[PDB]
Amino acid sequence: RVSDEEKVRIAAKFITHAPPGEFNEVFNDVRLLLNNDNLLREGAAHAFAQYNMDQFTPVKIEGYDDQVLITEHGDLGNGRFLDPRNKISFKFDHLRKEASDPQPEDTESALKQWRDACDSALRAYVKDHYPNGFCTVYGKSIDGQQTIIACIESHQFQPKNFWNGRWRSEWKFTITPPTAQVAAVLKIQVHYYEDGNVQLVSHKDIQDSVQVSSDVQTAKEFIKIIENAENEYQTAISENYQTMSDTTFKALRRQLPVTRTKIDWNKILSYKIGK
Amino acid sequence: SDQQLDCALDLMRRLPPQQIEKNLSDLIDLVPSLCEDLLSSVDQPLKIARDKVVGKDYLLCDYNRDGDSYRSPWSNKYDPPLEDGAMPSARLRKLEVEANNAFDQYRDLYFEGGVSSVYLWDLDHGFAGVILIKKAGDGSKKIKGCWDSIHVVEVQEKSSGRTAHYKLTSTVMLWLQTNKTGSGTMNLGGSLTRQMEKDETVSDSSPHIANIGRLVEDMENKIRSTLNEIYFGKTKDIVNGLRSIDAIPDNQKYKQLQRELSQVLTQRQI
Repeated sequence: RVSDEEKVRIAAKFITHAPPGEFNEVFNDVRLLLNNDNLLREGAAHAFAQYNMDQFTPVKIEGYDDQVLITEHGDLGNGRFLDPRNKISFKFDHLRKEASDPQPEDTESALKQWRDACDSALRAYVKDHYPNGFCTVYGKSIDGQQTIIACIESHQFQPKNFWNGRWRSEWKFTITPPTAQVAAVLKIQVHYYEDGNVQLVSHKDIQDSVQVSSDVQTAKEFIKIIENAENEYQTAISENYQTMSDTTFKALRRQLPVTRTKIDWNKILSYKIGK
Repeated sequence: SDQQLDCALDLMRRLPPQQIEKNLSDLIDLVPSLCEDLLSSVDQPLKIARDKVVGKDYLLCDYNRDGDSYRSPWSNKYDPPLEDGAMPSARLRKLEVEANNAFDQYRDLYFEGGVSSVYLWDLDHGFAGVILIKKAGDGSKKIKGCWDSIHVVEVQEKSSGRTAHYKLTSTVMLWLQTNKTGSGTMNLGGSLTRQMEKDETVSDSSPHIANIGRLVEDMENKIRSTLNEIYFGKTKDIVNGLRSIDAIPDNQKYKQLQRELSQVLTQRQI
């Protein structure tokens, strides 16, 4: 018998896997399917948090002009997140759209030097390539090693026309002078659902070895790595679209029969070699 | 629980179609009483089975299933073996054989390969059937593709007339995938559904199969066009709206304008 614990985990998986801009619909579906609000509240908060986090949910703090990215890296752990740019503390309410009642966050200021350079250096990259994009660079110490984590998010939601899309890119820069190592993952998800369910799910994992110089210098070196890698990724995607449409798709079903005219069903229902 | 089924269908219309199998199973775990209703209303990637006695593949769906076994359209036998599995009447079975043969030709003419399967069943004042077609592309190419056709037709026979009412609900599932260096893993898949109803004359020159065939053909030709548009047209455009390779000539106007319109509500609200 499927225990209530198993049903809760199932409900949680569905909820955290909602496509971009459709969280509520999926949540309401699961809620009515689970049909047990007591069980639903067991993992709700955790579900909401995980979703917004892996979705790089762009949020606007009470009044900073702050579009900041909700990610794990910014998860304080107490129910609050970090805004490395404006550098405050903000409590994110998961149900409601807003996240308010901030707290100043005087920093460690150790890796911040790099952090602050990359951040607004990337902030330029984003404004140049993402129509409705936002970025958040994290300066942090990961078990001794210093790392810069730049997160980029971009989306377009048009539910009235039955479609939504979102871009997510995460670059981990681990410094080990003279030359450092790079690790990233690019992600794209598109959903079209008017009388159907079509989705583009794609992601690319990349690892690079980069030479580390100055502060404003290594930064521009990075924004360059990213720019080239993401342009290459996007390029490979438009190409794939081209082949799928002019080669793969046509190899599946013809537009017209080999006979080159619509089918003569009376002929199919009788016409024989002999018996 | 009808809202539940409705909610179950809405959910499958949103979760990644790439995992329909795992998700449908979980969905059933969550609501075991809806198992039968979901297995019949939720379209899933078509599975191939081998008819050993005839040496021919056939497709699996809820409509040729009885318990944990499926009926082959070739040998009219269940696999795994069953004792008293549901079978169409001898007279419907004959029409079923003929429908399979007609659609085999239809499949070869439009898909030049792949597999097809037709299963029929009697209704109170008519009959119904499902036409299944699966076609997978060149397994040697960088990009993999698969087309799944799922046509369910209901035929309402008229007492007087030999004119019948046909209701066709069709779904084409199109799956495209590639594992190339430059793109990593790219999966473009899912399906589109269309429905059609028509009153039609039934005669010796235009029997049931011909009418169903014409409807299926028109339906698939229309869905093929829509698929091309949505998959390679619309999702691509959404993708180009998320990012642009060329620097987007920054626009101050829109931001300046938005500032103006926003303060109107802010300096208007409280």
